[PDB]
Amino acid sequence: MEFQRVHQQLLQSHHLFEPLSPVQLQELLASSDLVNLDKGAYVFRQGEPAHAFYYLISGCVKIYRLTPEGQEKILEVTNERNTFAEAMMFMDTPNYVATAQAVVPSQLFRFSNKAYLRQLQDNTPLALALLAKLSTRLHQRIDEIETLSL
Amino acid sequence: GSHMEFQRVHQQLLQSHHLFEPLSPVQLQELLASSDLVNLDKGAYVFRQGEPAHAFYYLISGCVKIYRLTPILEVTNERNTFAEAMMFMDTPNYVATAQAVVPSQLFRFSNKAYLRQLQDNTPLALALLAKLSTRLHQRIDEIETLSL
Repeated sequence: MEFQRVHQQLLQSHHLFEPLSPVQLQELLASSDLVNLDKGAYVFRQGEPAHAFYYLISGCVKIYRLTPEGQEKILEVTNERNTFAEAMMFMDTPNYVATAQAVVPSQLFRFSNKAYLRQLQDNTPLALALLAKLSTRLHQRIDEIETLSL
Repeated sequence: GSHMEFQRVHQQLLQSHHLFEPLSPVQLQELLASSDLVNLDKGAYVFRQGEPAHAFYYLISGCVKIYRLTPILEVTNERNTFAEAMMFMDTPNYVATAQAVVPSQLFRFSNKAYLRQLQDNTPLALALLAKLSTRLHQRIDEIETLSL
């Protein structure tokens, strides 16, 4: 059962899991899936139901939308020990808006949106942190600021 | 106070709005200790574009028009708040002008005291996250990252 110690250890450094207590982190890991991928394999495809975000244990993932004429528009390249797709929880959209593909053999933790948000419901510090993040992401929207209400 | 005139008078009204309804008795008390009721004449300014942002408002009666300047935003309906978005953007000064266009009555609330309460209120922090979520539900074909 030693593996829980080492995984708590690397995850606790990351800002998405940091404000979580040891107890909450354990519970999040308990509902996660381990995901193994070859180079070229998809983590998820654009238009698929978005129910999970990912921590990249090892490897490298590119994120892009394919256009009507076949070409990739690239969103990001994610390096190991980083998360991706967590923004999906705070979009009013059912489906992944991009595709994520491993560019080398990779290994991930897939965390449920629903399980993470369950922890959030009893972690005010974490809620406030995400509120700060969402807020910076919606202040690069301060050229066409349409309202000062919520 | 002690009678706590202010909260006992105004709590029923405020508790009908989503920004204050989740606040516990004590949290509402602490918010209100730093709140005021303001009567504005036709055409006076609640605040001006470019002015420091230390308060947000609830329009009780009357009419407030909110608009930006040029190199057109919203007519605040009675029973609605405004300027609460200033708490959740990184600029410390107001980004627009609010002017009463008839004799208006408003609540003026301290941003500092409000954010203080938010620090101990997860249901409120969640509800604000859902409100920001609907705003981020812009970036239509304009989404540039899936990270936060």
